Amino acid sequence: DAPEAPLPSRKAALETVDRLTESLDFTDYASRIIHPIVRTLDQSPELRSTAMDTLSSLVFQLGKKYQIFIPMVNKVLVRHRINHQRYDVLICRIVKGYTL
Amino acid sequence: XXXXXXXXXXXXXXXXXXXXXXXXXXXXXXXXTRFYDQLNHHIFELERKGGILAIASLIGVEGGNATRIGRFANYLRNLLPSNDPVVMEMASKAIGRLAMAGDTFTAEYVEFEVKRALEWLEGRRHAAVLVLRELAISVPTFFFQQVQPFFDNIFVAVWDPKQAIREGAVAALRACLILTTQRWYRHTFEEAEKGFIHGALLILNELVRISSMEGERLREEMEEIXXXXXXXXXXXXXXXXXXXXXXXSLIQMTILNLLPRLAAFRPTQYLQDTMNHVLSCERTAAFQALGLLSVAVRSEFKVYLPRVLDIIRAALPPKVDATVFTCISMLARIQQDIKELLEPMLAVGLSPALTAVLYDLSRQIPQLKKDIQDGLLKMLSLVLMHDVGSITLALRTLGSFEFELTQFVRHCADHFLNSEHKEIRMEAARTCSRLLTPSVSQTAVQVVADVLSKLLVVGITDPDPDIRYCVLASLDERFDAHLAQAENLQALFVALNDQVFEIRELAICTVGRLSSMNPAFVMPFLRKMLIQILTELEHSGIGRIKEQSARMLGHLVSNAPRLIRPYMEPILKALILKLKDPNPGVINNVLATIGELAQVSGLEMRKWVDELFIIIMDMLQDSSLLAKRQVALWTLGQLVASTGYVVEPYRKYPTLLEVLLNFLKTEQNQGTRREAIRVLGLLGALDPYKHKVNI
Amino acid sequence: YARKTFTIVGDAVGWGFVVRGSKPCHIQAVDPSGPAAAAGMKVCQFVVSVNGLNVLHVDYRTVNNLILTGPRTIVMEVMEE
Amino acid sequence: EADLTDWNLPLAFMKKRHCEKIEGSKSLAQSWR
Amino acid sequence: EYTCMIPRDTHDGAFYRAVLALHQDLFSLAQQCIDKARDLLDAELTAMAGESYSRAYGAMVSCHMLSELEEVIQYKLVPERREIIRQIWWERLQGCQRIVEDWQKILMVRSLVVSPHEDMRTWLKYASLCGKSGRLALAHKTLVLLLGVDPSRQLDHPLPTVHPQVTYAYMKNMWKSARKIDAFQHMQHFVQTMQQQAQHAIAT
Amino acid sequence: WRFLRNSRVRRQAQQVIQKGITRLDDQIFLNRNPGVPSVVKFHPFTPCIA
Amino acid sequence: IPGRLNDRRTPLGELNWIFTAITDTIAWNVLPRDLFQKLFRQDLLVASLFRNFLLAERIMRSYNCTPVSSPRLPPTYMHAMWQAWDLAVDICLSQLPTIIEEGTAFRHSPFFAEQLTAFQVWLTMGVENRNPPEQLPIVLQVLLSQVHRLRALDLLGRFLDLGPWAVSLALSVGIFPYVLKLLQSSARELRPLLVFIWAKILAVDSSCQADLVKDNGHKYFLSVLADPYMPAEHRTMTAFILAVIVN
Repeated sequence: DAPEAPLPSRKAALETVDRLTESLDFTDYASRIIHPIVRTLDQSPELRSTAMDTLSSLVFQLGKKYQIFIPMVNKVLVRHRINHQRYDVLICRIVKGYTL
Repeated sequence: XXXXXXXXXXXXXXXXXXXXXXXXXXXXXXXXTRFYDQLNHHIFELERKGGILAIASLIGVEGGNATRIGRFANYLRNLLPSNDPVVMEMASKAIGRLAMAGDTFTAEYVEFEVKRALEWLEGRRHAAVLVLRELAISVPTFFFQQVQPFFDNIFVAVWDPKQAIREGAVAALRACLILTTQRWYRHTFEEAEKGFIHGALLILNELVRISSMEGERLREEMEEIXXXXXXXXXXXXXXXXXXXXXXXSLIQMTILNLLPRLAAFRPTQYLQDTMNHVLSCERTAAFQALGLLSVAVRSEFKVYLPRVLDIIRAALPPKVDATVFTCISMLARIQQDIKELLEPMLAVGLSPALTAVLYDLSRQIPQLKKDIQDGLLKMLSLVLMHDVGSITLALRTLGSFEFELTQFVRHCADHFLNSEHKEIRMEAARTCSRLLTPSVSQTAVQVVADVLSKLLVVGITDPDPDIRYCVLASLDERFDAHLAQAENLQALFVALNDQVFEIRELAICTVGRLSSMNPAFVMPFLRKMLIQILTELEHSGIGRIKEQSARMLGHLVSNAPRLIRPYMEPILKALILKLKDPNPGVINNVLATIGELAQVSGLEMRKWVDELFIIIMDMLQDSSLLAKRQVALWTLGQLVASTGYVVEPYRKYPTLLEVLLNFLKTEQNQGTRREAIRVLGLLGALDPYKHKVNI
Repeated sequence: YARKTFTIVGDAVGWGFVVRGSKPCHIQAVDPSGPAAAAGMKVCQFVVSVNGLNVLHVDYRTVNNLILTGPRTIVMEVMEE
Repeated sequence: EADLTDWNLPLAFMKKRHCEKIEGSKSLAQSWR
Repeated sequence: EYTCMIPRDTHDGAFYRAVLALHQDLFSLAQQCIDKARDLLDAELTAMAGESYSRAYGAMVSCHMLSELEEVIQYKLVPERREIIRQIWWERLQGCQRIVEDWQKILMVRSLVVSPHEDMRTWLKYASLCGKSGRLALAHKTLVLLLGVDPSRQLDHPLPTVHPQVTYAYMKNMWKSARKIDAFQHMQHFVQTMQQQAQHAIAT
Repeated sequence: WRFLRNSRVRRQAQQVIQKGITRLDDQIFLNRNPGVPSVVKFHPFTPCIA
Repeated sequence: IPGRLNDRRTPLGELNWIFTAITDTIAWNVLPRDLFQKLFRQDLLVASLFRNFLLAERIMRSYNCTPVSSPRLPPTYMHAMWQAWDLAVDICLSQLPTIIEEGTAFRHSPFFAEQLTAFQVWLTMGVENRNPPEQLPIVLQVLLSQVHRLRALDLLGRFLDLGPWAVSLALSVGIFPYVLKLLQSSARELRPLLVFIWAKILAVDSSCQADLVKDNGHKYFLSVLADPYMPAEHRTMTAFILAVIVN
């Protein structure tokens, strides 16, 4: 989340947690990391690809629990036109009530 | 580093750049005093009033002092001969605060500064009455040297051209009189009538103001919203006729204070002359004498009201603006005479100047209130049956009047969720909450539920963290049934993990409470937390996390006590081991926790009582070396009062009584010494012969 | 009767009264050196109102109860023969 | 007491508007069979 | 009516007003007055600080009442701790000095929420705890109130052989008076009847 | 809300009688309606002349 | 631990009996609708060892194993109901260090009392037909259990008195065989209970086909057609039920 750190460390963190997302269970941690994601998406352009996929896997894990943030995070996608197919599919899967 | 004020002076001369001086007063105490002393010159001559605040608060931080004098005493004397009377104000606070160091070293330059301003009532220095109304109030005895010379020396300066000298120095004597009364007034009439256009009448405000302590206070009594008692009609007509040419202007603002001073202390003819003087200026002058006199004597006003209420009744229908309405409530505290204002008061707009004191006026007059309850409800209805800040304050106002609503509340949420301007969202939450609080059938319950979830979303959602705080804070037992609902328990669990420690601290309370209602979701979830927190307490290497661990444990135990009874003993064993070997805040939180735990546990506690007595007494004995005697003392009280292990200790730890009674000398804190006294009461009065055996 | 208001602030003594006559509520004591006697209140008067609300016809035991369960500062209106 | 008078003032055929609207439905999974 | 006429700066005034507050369950006011009393009573303690402890003792006893007044709050609300409160009350009290007034002041506080018959063992010790109970009128009064029946106006009757320890102590009060003849005779009837009341009931 | 309205109607619709009768100084209408005189009825608070 | 893994009153029966409820509850929660009946209702030795498969998934993921199934199952290991299991075990084994030795008469687990309360809450607001309540497979165990049957039967009555989805949900959960069996009990308690439930089922259901009349149960209804010892409502429902049996 913190912008001051030398950039490969930032990338490596966003790109590590992705695997933990599918080994462990992160269900209780939605508030600890969604806000840092919605910030760092805006913070600079270099991460707007990799960070968006770090979220995409978290979506795949959490499923229906995630519904509650959709009406909020829809609006973030205007502040910059950040787009990324797998996310864009999965949010629709959630709205139709099937993500199997 | 230690000498940083020479860097700060490249910015603090500009204002946020002053904040390093307040942070310097917060830095200097962590024993760096004689290095952050170098803030003083870097403020005294290099906006500067906001740095001079930190100089004046460094007196507040470093107390009755010797080292401060060779800086503060020297500048506050020697810089005065060219000083701007505005920037001087926190320096005059520094004079008052350095006068509170009332030992041997301060007196000479404080006595100088009071004599200096007194002789200058220099004719040029208008700062004389500013420095005196500070110093004569901020040192509370030896001032009496001034008592006649203060009202005498007005004629040093009252001839010089600045109107704040000619009127302002005169309108101000009563500070001299205050401390002269806490200790004269008769001779003050001679200064008014004969010491002196301008300076004749103003001193006759002052002697009445203080001569008994009831004269001045009509002002602080309104701001919510004898010496010469025989001289009245002469000291009115002659001093007014001499001073009258100054009306059209500071004489107006001094003679506006004569009306209430007369009302409080010298009641009739003077009130006529000074009212003619109030109406000698166009016509909408600051006529608030009307209100201020009404605080003690509403002056038979029924043929006088066409001189002032008719300015209001003229001003309102075609539309200074604030005080106009304020005088009508000060008049009120007459019903059918005020009744016609109920249509024109609307005409000025929506501002709190109108609407807040208009609410105090509608509060005041019971049979007229009910019409404008319906009328003013229709203002806020028409505004939305159809300016973002004013409509937001309109919702805050809907959230403050008690008028006998749903149509509003539903769309208040829609606006709240999108009114991206921070402060709208905060108070729109605090609106929707209280507007729901007043409300079997499904129909009302559905309306509660509808808003309640749509509010709750924001509590986890908002990237402005203190909104997340306030949304949660707005919940209570006042909605407990819907908080027992599972979807909401998920929103709570989501909140229960967070970036912001205080949000987590608030969240745990809710589940702790609901633990008695819907155990199937709540109970296991809580248990998982407990093991996670003991693991943290076992393997944390960090102060910050160890501290927060112990805090959250302690905070939970008493909020759902039935959950801890079944496996206390390893919690307790861990707590002992934390006490046993080391910022003392961690030990403080663990002590507080033993206190709560024992209080909950009851008889169960008996085993570890002595081991705790050993540890806590060794800590109380060492409270010279380790922080906050009082907390260990407080828990010792709980530990006895829970267990009932009463007289046994007095002979078993035979040093107890000497230790407990020395604290009566040493504590220097009445709010904690009383705990030592309480504790002896718990331990029970012991026979002095028993004491003598037990040495 | 003549009639007037006093302003009372509750402390350790409570609000400083003992009424004992009923359907015209009659003051048997006002706590001397306590907040009621500090306000300058008067013995053997009739209590007529609290905050203007008429209590003259109320049970003196109910009055001695409900004044003390009332607000921080109590205005009280009182009456003389 | 006008809204009490308005309901006190009796009305006609109140139940008669109900009956003829005879309901229908379709069979479920009902796989408990 | 009387309690109106004691000032707010004086710990006894704070104390009686605490007792009225808690007679009326005004729990905020009760706590306020209690710690106000501690803030005032600190003067006497600290003025008489230490100084052999035997000098301080007359003031040191003071906080014993303030503590048990807080215990009476807990007693009112929590039926669960009542017997522990009673045990703290007994086993604290035995450590105090023998002098009659000491017990006297404690017992006027505990009487807020316990009957003489409930606390009978304590009251028996209090009556016993001077040879005279200060003056045998206080022994007499206390024991007769514990008996509930009055041999002074039932002179010819048997004395009650229920609550027998009260009656036994009554015989000891009688021994220190003209009533020795009544004592010797009633003592025989009483002891025989104590054997009857045991031996007609020899079960668990 | 809607039926409590009729307190004001049941007063107002009789207030000219309460205040005493005055001249028939106006007409609302004179024109065709598709019905015969075999029935006439006036609906009290709401506009259908049947 | 005392018992023989087949007696609910013994601790060694109780933990199994709780486990039996938990597994169905996860299955109803997390599976797509039909798959539940297809595996956990069609056949006994299909279902029974399948319940154990979820327990296997947990321990195996503790270690480095990820055991796998013929059909394409979704994962389960995380689910909140597992923490209800672990609390129930801890409550139990708090006592056993005395029961083994000190002849301690053991304290029976509060699990079912805690569960029905949650359902009672969702009914008591009863504020919707959305996210229908997951305790539903727990209810089935108390329809059998005499110790707690009454409360459950009433709550189920209230649920069945809701709109036809709730009826359909009970039916498709497999309430039917219990509601078929239990009219064997001529207990007067079934008059406000199982009879009322039968009435509401039949109010929509044409598929029940005098089944409890080709079976023995009908003898119940033949009493509460005419039995005067309760209000005529209870006869109204029964007259309707026998009018359905002739319909």
